[PDB]
Amino acid sequence: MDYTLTRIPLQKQEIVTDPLEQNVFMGKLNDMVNWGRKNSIWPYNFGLSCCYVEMVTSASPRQADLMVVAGTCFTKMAPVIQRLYDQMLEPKWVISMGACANSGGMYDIYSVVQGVDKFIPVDVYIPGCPPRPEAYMQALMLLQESIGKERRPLSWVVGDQGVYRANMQSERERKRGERIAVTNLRTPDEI
Amino acid sequence: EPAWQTRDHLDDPVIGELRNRFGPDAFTVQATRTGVPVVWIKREQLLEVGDFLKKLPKPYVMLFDLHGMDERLRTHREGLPAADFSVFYHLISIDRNRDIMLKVALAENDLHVPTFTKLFPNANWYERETWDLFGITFDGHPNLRRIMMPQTWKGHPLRKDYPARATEFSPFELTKAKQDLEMEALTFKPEEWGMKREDFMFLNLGHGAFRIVLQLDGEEIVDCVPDIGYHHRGAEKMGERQSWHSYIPYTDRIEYLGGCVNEMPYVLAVEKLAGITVPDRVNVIRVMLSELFRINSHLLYISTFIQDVAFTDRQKIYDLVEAITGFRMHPAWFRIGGVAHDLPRGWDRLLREFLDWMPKRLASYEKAALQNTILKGRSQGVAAYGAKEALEWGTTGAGLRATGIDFDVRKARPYSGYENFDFEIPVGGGVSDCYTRVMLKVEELRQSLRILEQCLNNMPEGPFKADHPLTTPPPKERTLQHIETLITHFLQVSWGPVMPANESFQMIEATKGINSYYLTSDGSTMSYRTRIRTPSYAHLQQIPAAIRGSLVSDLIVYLGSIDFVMSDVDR
Amino acid sequence: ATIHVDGKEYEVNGADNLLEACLSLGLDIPYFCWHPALGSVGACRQCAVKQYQNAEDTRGRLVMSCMTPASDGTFISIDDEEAKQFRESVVEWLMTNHPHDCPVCEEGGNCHLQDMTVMTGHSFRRYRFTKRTHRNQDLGPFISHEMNRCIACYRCVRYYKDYAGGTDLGVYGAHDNVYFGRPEDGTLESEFSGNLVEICPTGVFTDKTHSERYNRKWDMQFAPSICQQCSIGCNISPGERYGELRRIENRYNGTVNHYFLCDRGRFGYGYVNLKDRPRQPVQRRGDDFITLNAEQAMQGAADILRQSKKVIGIGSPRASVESNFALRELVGEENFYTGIAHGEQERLQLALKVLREGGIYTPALREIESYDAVLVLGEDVTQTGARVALAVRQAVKGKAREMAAAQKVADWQIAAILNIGQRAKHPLFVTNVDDTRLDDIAAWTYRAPVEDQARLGFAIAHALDNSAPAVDGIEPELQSKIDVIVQALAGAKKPLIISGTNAGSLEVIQAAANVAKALKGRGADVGITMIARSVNSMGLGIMGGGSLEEALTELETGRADAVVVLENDLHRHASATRVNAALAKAPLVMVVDHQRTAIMENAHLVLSAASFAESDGTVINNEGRAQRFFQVYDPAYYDSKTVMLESWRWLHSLHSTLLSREVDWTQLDHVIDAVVAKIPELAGIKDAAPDATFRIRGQKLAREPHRYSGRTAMRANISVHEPRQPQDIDTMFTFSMEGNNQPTAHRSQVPFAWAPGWNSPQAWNKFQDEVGGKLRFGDPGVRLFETSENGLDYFTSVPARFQPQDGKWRIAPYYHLFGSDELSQRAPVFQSRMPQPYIKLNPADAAKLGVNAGTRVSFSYDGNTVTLPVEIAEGLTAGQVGLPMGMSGIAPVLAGAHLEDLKEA
Amino acid sequence: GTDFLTEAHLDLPMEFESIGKAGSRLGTALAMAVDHEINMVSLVRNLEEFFARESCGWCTPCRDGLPWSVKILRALERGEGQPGDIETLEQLCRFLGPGKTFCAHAPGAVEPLQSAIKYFREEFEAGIKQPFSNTHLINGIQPNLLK
Amino acid sequence: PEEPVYLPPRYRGRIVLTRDPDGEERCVACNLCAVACPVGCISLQKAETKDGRWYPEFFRINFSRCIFCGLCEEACPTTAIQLTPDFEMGEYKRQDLVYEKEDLLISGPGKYPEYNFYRMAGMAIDGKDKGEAENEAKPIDVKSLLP
Ligand code: SF4
Ligand code: SF4
Ligand code: SF4
Ligand code: SF4
Ligand code: SF4
Ligand code: SF4
Ligand code: SF4
Ligand code: FES
Ligand SMILES: [Ca+2]
Repeated sequence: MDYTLTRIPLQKQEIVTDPLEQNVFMGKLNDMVNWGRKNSIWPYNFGLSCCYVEMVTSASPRQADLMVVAGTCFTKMAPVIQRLYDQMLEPKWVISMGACANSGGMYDIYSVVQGVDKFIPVDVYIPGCPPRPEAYMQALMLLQESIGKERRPLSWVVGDQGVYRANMQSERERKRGERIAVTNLRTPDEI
Repeated sequence: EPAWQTRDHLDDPVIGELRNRFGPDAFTVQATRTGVPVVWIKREQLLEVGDFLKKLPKPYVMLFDLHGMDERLRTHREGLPAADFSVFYHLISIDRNRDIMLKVALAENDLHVPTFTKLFPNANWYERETWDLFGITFDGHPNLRRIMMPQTWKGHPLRKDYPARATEFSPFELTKAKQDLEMEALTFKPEEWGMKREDFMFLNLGHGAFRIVLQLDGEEIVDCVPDIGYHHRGAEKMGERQSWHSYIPYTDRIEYLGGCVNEMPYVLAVEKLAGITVPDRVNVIRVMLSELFRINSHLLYISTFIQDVAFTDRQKIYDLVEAITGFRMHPAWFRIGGVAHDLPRGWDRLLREFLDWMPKRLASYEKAALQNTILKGRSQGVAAYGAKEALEWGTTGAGLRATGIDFDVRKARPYSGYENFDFEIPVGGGVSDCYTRVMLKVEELRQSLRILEQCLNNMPEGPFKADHPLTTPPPKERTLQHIETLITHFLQVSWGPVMPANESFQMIEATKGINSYYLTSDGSTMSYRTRIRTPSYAHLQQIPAAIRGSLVSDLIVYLGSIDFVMSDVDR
Repeated sequence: ATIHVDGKEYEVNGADNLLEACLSLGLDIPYFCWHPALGSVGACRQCAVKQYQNAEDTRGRLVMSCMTPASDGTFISIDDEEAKQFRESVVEWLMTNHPHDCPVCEEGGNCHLQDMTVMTGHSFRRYRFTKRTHRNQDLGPFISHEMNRCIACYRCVRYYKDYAGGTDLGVYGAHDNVYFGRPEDGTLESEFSGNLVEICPTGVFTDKTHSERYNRKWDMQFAPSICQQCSIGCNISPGERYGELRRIENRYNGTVNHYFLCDRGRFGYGYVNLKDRPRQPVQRRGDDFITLNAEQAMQGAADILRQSKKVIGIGSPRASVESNFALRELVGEENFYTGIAHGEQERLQLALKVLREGGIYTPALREIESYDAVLVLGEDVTQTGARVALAVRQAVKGKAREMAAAQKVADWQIAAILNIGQRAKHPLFVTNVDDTRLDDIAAWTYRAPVEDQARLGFAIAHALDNSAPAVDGIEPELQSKIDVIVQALAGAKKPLIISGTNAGSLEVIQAAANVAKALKGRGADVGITMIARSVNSMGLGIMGGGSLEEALTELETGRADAVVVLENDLHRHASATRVNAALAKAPLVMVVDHQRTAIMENAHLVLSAASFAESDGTVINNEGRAQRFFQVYDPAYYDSKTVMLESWRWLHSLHSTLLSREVDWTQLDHVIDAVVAKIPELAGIKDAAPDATFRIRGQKLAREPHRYSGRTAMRANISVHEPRQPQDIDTMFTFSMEGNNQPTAHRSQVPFAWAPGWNSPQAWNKFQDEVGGKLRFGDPGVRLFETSENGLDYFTSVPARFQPQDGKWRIAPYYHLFGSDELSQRAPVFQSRMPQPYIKLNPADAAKLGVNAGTRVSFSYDGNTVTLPVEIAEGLTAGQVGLPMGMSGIAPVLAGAHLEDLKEA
Repeated sequence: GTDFLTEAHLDLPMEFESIGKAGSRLGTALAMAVDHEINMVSLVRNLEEFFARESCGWCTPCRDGLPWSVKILRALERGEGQPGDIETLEQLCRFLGPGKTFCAHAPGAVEPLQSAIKYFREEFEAGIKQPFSNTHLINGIQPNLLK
Repeated sequence: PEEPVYLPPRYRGRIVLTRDPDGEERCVACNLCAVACPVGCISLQKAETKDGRWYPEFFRINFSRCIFCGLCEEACPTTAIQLTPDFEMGEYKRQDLVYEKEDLLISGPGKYPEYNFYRMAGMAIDGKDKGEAENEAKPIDVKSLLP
């Protein structure tokens, strides 16, 4: 599969192939780096209104290399979100909980930013008013797969200084067979 | 006579007292469906009318609400003064167990009202919110600024000409705000915040998340203005946008821990507007779900207050809520007919399993809360106020009954068949201490368990939707196999239920205090005005009145002891 | 007169109906069989209230609001127990046998039965027995038929027969198996059958053109616009969704187009959603058709126009006043040519002379119905602009109305009026080259050549006033009918004279002006109306300029090397070969248009202009009033690569780039100021609508309803990020629902009628001060014309008789409603409605040629022998041949021309 | 067209006003006799069938209330009567009186129904046997069963 | 994550489009679900089968905007749009969260198995002539000999 390269929201992205198909020691060492980043993921759960309390039932910044934006994107708190995003250190990943972080999410009104997609890049989205903790966990597995298939610069001195994000197959196309092949459901008149 | 009838309330003795004091003229009595006497007072008589109400033999001691309204687009105004804008003050007398409303008319050219903070000190945040959302200025008001929106905001959001849409997101404005946040402590001017200008150190101290500025004499704290509006969702302005039926999730999302409790007052006020008298089964279902979510909120509050000095209970309540309704947190299940669906064929088993296992959990909770001498010592004597700082600063939650004031909405103004359920409310004695508030909420949790047991015992087997033609939506099977029901479902889903132009008000004992909805209809399918009075607004306004002379640790212990929610505060 | 409703005093009219008096006060009484324009009957019993005798009365009596007079001293009650439960029972009876197919119905949120079922508060059903069904009929390409939805309130048959005069619809059957339709399957041949879509309160008669590509009423983005299909300028509400215009509804205006459109304007909107329309600026080099954006197109076009030695602009009678003026500023006044033929422009100029200099009042469309004797000279009114013909039908029924008023029966009960009438008709005298659709109600029809109709008019004017020039050669068998017309028009209190430029002769206009002047001389209240060809031909004539022939001569002479053709096909107004040669000789051809015309091939630059759905502009009616049309939607909202700008915007930015080497995307009000400052006779066009900085209580007016659905998923198939709403800086409208459409709002222009509890087209009655009258807070569009103090002179030029000549044939126009408009033929739904391309011959002429009907004949014009099938015309005259103008290959300027070599093919 | 009278009204003179005060009218003064062996339900069913199928199709209440009376009376004939049919017939009679309809066909139609309900009510009660069921199950939707 | 979590049948999760027992799609392409949506995250367009029934030409739902509150399922008069107990959603790109018609229409009847709307509608349908719906009579001809 093919990747997008980001190199030094308004920047340009181009869709190229991975540089590992062009050395054999670099291939396994990059695999070990991606494995280490995938297995040990430290989250920074941002404290917002009513998705943050939902994932409570499921640390300080700059040691957590991952931000989970939970609640509604208020215009007063959006600079706080971006500032806390630039606090964290590369590599960093973003998981959006709820419709309010993906989009405006039932609030298309003056005081709500239409998602954090307007100002920070998001790696994984989760749809819907408050998602279950199992949905957050499955998003963690999906992002672990995305991190495990990546090509980041191993050092800032020697090597290609560009980040390669993989074009994953979308979950609606992958799970299309098991979703369309659903015949019957339980009636809502029982428990 | 039905309880939803449009009454004028001239038989109220307060109207006779006003006629004896200020003459039969100079104020206009309006006949609404709010259930309270509404009088239009002229602007220059407002201060002396409020002073007269404050010096009655049983005076109106609490300012329940204070907010504006844009009368420019209101077509159905009969028996009303010529007003471009209006400001309504809702006042509660507990000794009379009554309440009055005071409406002041305003023109476009002079949107100036005399201030009300010299009479009721909780009017500060209400007048700031009126100046923020409307264009109404208050004369003689300290630090009159925007409280929900930042100071670099041009228009007034709740005005009718203001578009209720998210504009294009420019990163340049967000970079201005980021640079302002970087230099907020450097260019801090303590004159816009209403502060006294060498020990005094100014810092921004970042349930919800909100900033609270603090003035330090060393560690001891002398002044504080809690900066709110960071969780402003525009629930009222969206109430002017959504129909009567589509606004139910927005009523769920103001207070997420309450949920169904918070969609209760909107539904009851909408039924008052439509003239719908729901059957007794609907009332019992409403009572059961409201006490279920109240148990959720009280358990979470007790667990949060006890953690710093719970999982299975809330999960079992959420499983029961998922069985009765859709997903667990925001049910969106109360309709204008009263509920979305009927109860399933297994709720007896789940409710009985929940009710046969929680009393020993209550015994464990009381054994824990009675024996923690460290928590009792840390929570004793902190933020002490008896009935006077709680009768004037709003404070309608468990603190009001912790002062000894016997005023519960479920008993004083019963709703949804709460008179049929036997429960003795708890009241504290004297000081409204934090530990007394927590014990009061423990006893409220026990009473809610008793109410749930009563609901499980005697559930009527009537209809789950009323027979009124304005029940939105109509019953689903009749919609699917009858054509008139299809007509009503079509026109109540597509355009919205057409409700006559009246004014309704529902006052509800919420999970944390008294939540009220005030709905003004212009005869259309939307709401011309939606006002949501919240307890946590007045609970957050009283921190400067209580924690002047305490430390930061005492301040945050009091903040944890307050059951406030930031999204509940900022709507 | 005063009435008492629910113990409340009200001051209403005493000469009108009680239902309309109560609805004029903002009170809500349900009704099905009553229409403000159709009178009142008792086909339903829905308007029942309880009437008392005196002030103190308890029992009352259930009466009908639409059948009780609103006299002085009535005491009625609307919302008592008995009347409310009886109206609930009536809607229960109507909905007893009603199909359970509302979500799959075309009406949906536009249905009056839904609103009156909700209003009566009837939701529960206790009828457990079987329903009633009917078979459907094929009513043609425009009207879908679903008879099961019917409630038998008889409004369709009453409109179609009494009002429209049609002979297709009718009531069949009996007690409960009643039927409303045609006796067979076939197309409704009346020109006003499209009004049955909104006349029917149910989903029986629905829009087939809106049945295809259907959306609900709340999903429609509406705008107030003017119909661009002919010169009557009926006020319409086009509504779109997903970037294509979907349905044109009626827009109320109590001065022009109150309640009813015609079929051409109702179903000729299919040309604006064609997929072959120009969406981007396209420039050719050699054989390469590359695509530019707006700025590169303006820069390149300004460069080539700067390097040219002389520029000429060819305007169109279909473009707005702003667009034609923008062309008039892009090119010089000394070289600016109106894109019409010299004879047609001369006819237009003399018609304008009669309008604004004849000293005689020209009536609007609503007040045509008040005249007492109508003389139509030369015009096929029912086929060119049919709304004037419908008003003529109403004016004819005015005599039965007068006879009823003489017997002191109220005017709102039309059954007694038609009973008293019994074919008592006001004098209608129509003249045409063949039969018309008004011949069933006309007192006389004159089938004659056009010069003979002109001589008939001159004879009428001479016999009405001896100062008029006389006519020699009038036969006594025709002189008797001349005298009949003279005594019919002389005894009329308000005579009306109708003519137009479509007659193809100057002398018909001259004779109509002479008849009007002769009637004005004897103190009559005579009015004159002239039916022009296109929507803004009168505005182009007021603006003025040279003919298309002068532009063509400037092209092949070589004096001008750059031509800018604004929205003109150029084959309708001149011969195709000459236009093609002149455009091929031109070194630079620019075509600013929104329709893929024939001249866009070998056109050096094509600017993708905007139609009425995508542009803002001003158009002048045939009566002379200047209304304005608003943009419905942003074309760049979906597939934003297209720019699709306004024509005046394109020409103004091209002029700015020509002068100062920079673009200037100007505003509509700036162009309006430029028109009213440069042209003094067009100064009234800043009075039709206010500026873009006009707000009702600080907010704009919404193009779409408050229940506009799917905002966050409308564009989600191409971008999940919701774009910003389109900013309308030109006008008083916002492209979102965040506006104002309140009925009690100080404005004249309404995008769409919606009231709470009134979701049907019968919500227009909430937007008027009195129902069935003028719109509240005035009417859109100002008259712009004042009657002159003195009239014109008697036109002495009387033409001779039409003598047939061997080897030559005089061409007579026919002007079909569905096929004689340039923008109507491009609609895909009209192509099944237009007749096959034909040619009419006399029986004597066909016998002389030896050709039988139905077979091909060949005729040569401009050196091109074309073969058309013949058909026999009984009403045609010898020595003439008949053609349908406006069709493909048959120009409208072919009327009055000669023809050669009619040989059998 | 007129309405039924009992044996006690047989002694009144056949006049307009004398039969007018007896809750009836003279009509065409051609008396119609019904014996004990004939069910009133079937006779009024035939009356309503004639008035339903022989009415014109102009105005709503006659058009859509006389077939409803026909169907109710057929259900009463076959013993398939449901609770709420006699009250429906009484409301139908009250809403089909003079002035409520366009012409006087419907009052003369519903006068026999009025007299049959007023006098021979017990046979109309005996025509109701099976309970009210207008709606059927959807099997996935809980019905709004009211008490 | 190993043990599956039990969810009740009345759970508001992933939105599906539902077929009837006959096999076609239940959706008649109205706009009740699109307008009952408070967020406005349902878009569709009606196309018509050449003989009879309506269907959605497309049916897209922006799940980045949807709050799973169930007003569209409640507002469907055909039981076409339903909210499954499946919640395992969450994707990498927001643009791929817009589920088209092929991502929603399942191959069987869901929470309301036996219901069919077209058996109640009175329109001419492929396999359903006029007067073939429930509680619906055969069409008597306008020219029929009976009175
Ligand atoms: S998606 Fe729902 S629970 Fe989550 S932040 Fe938004 S409103 Fe709150
Ligand atoms: S077809 Fe329509 S307009 Fe005609 S009688 Fe029936 S409901 Fe009325
Ligand atoms: S015409 Fe009206 S009531 Fe009849 S099926 Fe259509 S929407 Fe429903
Ligand atoms: S009469 Fe002319 S302007 Fe009016 S709708 Fe018809 S074509 Fe349009
Ligand atoms: S009451 Fe008379 S007018 Fe009305 S439908 Fe019956 S027979 Fe016709
Ligand atoms: S569940 Fe609610 S938010 Fe989601 S599509 Fe349906 S109506 Fe809209
Ligand atoms: S899913 Fe249901 S409500 Fe939505 S368009 Fe289809 S049939 Fe109508
Ligand atoms: S509106 Fe039909 S009876 Fe009056
Ligand atoms: Ca524009």
